[PDB]
Amino acid sequence: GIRMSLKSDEVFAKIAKRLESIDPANRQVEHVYKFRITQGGKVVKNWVMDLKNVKLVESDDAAEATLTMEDDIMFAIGTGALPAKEAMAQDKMEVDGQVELIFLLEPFIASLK
Ligand SMILES: CCCCCCCCCCCCCCCC(=O)O
Repeated sequence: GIRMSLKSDEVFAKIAKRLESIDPANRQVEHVYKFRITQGGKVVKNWVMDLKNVKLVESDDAAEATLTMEDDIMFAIGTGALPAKEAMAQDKMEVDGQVELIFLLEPFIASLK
């Protein structure tokens, strides 16, 4: 447990698993998103989910939409307990870039196992 553990790491492992089952013949969301996870206000980890090339990696690259939120918030949204729009209304999540692209991911949350 020497490497910082975050509840949200679990969600990212599930997202990478979900990527394994994409239907190449019927793509639905082809955008690049970045998630900046904070803890105690500081930035602890960055992930880039590239849906154009189909990859999810811990990296600090640029993206079409960037979502910044605390680890607990990412966990809550990713497990389907907190709706994204409510997180935004309560100031628990910040988004830069082409904001509307994030809404395209909502109907896929339920597919995470
Ligand atoms: C609004 C915040 C969403 C955060 C959690 C995202 C979880 C959804 C991840 C789903 C990726 C699967 C996408 C399939 C795309 C496709 O077939 O083209």
